[PDB]
Amino acid sequence: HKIKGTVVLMPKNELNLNAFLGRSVSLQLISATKADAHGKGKVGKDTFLEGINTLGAGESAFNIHFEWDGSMGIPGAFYIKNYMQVEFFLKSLTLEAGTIRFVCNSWVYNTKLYKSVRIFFANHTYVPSETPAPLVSYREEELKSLRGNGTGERKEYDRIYDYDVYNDLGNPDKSEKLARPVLGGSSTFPYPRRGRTGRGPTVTDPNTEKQGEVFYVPRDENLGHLKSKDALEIGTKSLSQIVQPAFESAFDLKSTPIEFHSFQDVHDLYEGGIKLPRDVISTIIPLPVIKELYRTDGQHILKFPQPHVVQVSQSAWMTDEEFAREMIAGVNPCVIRGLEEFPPKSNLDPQSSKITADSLDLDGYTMDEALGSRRLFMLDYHDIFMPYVRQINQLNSAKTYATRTILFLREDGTLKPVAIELSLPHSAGDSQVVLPAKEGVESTIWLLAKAYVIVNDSCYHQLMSHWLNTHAAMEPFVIATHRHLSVLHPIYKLLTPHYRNNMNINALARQSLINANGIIETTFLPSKYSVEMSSAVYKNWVFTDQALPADLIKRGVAIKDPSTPHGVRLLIEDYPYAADGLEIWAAIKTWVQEYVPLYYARDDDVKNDSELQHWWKEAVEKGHGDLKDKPWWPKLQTLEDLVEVCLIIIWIASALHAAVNFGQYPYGGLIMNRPTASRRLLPEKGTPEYEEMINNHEKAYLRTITSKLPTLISLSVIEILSRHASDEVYLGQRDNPHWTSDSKALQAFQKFGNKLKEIEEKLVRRNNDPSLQGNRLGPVQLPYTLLYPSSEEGLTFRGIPNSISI
Ligand SMILES: [Fe+2]
Repeated sequence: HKIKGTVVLMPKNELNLNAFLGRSVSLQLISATKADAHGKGKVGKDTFLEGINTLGAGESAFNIHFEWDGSMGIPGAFYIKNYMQVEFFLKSLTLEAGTIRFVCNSWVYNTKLYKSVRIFFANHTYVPSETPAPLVSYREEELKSLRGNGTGERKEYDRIYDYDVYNDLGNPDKSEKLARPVLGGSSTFPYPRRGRTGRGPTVTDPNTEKQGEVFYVPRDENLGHLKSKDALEIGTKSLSQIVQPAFESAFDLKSTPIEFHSFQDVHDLYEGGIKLPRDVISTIIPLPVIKELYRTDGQHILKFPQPHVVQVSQSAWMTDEEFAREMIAGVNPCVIRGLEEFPPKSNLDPQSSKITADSLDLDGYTMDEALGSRRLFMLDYHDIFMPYVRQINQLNSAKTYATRTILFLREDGTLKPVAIELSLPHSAGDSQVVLPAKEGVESTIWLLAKAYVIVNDSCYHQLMSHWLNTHAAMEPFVIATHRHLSVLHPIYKLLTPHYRNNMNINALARQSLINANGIIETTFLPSKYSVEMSSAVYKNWVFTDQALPADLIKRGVAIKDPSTPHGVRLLIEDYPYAADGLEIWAAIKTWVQEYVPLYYARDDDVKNDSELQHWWKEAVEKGHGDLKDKPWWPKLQTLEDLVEVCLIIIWIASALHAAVNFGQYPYGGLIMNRPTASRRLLPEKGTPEYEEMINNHEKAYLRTITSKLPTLISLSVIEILSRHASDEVYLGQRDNPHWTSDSKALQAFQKFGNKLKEIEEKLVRRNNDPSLQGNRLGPVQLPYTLLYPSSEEGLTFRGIPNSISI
């Protein structure tokens, strides 16, 4: 006669319980088996919360009893109306006697604020052809509400997913100097689309979106947290708007020296800390996320945490071994390419390299031997940076070269830098090779030469490998998924855990990170040209090239070989990011390969899923629309396509992102190791800075790289980005153990979990293998743990999250 239920919810403040009783909250069950005259599932009576059930977290459970006779058949969904003033976070409904589970995880605002009453489905999984008849209209009804109208300013409670270009970064109403090009919607500046906010145009420019205090994301994209400290995405906003101006004020008032004077001054940051004015300390202390980034004395002194790279040797970062090793085991281990001819060539139109083969020490190999056995590699930033060097060098306190670095794979399997080329624009409106050296002024020039390269690499890492390739590239898929795949859909259930916190971090990023005068523009080399440079690189972005084996082959760091376990042979055998990544990759591929056939028996089934098709069509034609005409997009007409798309998406969102994200502070916490900017070119002979370079190599280095003030800001932001929130959900985990009722998916997913821990043991053995020390640890003695699946919270240099979450 009466079905027992239990509602779990969290009050807003966790992210009096009695106030939830009475006629505060009403649920109505919806039948999956018995329909009305129009074929829509029958709806029960308004049923209110009866009492508190006497779990974890800030969660509360409430009892409820539904009238449900045999005429009403089986419940498969429900309506909920919040009559209270304040929104709550709904976790679940559980119906007793099998038991019926509804995983909701959704904010529920006052009923008046919704156009349609909120609906939640049971945890059963269906492709469109398999939805219970009485749930067909409800399902498609919930999708259309999710897509919205494409108009209006989006409000806090809206759950409306739609696309727009990156036209909200510039702030021309404040200043024409803060105008930025629209990125997206043209061939000049192609770019992935982001989540629409509809704030409308600025006064001076109808193409640019006006500023807002809050950058909207659909409501359930903005996760709250039990612990305020875990809202790491918030830290970027407070950094830019509150902390940064406090730092700058500390420098105006002579309270700390404007520049670092020795390397020790930099080591002091994590040691004794830095002395700052009173009001500067009292500013950062109350900030819930920022306060976790430093230690304090209460009144004057702030200290950063000791970066992993310096934890054993404080100077090992300076070695050529470490410089080279970080290209395959560092923060940015995915840019190095095979070089299959000498000298290296450009794809521009003037630009060929001036490095000579004869000048290189290849450990006794000839150049022909090196090329023959594929032992020559390159970090090539020449073509990427040349088109921008003139403009960049026109900025103030910014000077860079377009750099190439030649690498030789030694017999022992380590990388050896053998040349750096530093090029300036050869258009007469205005180009040297540096060889390695251990001693003399030669060694100092080489060291500065290395610094310029890593300035090149830092920018490319932050903006391309990291920002563009993960955050930016992923958002359109998120949007398309909510727009077109029902919460019921198997592929929605597969992919959406890998979108956790993505649109959220990205919105706060557009607001404070990659905006005009934001963190990146005021700390990194290209300044106002930063974001647009990622647009130039997006022109060459290929979705299928993001698949790891494709990536490795494309870069000539691996060849295709069927005889090998993963079907590719590494040309650099102990390439830690690549060797470890292939395990994770393989681990993800098996899971997708097992999950997909559970729901699609043949190619037709993929072709015939109207949701999947509209999804992939919109993701490509709208979401990555500036590239919609490229021939490499998968057609999504077969089983094999579906598997590939899903696998690639899961790869980018979890492992790819983790490998390029969580080494930011561990390697870059020492600014000399990873400078984010260079301020002057090489000193010419007969100049005062030349003598300084002769007489004080440390000062010469510090005067070249990121200034002390922007270092403080840049050190703070990568520290935020490098931390694991205590409520992260890692690869091989789901936030709820009943994410689907399908026992085959559950079991398959559990096998995925087991394989990941097996792999972790394998990586532990790799790190502990003494013969692999050279690449896995190097002179910094820093075990390559960035692709360990598991981690605890904090700055761990390990752990693979499901999604791009920070
Ligand atoms: Fe990130």
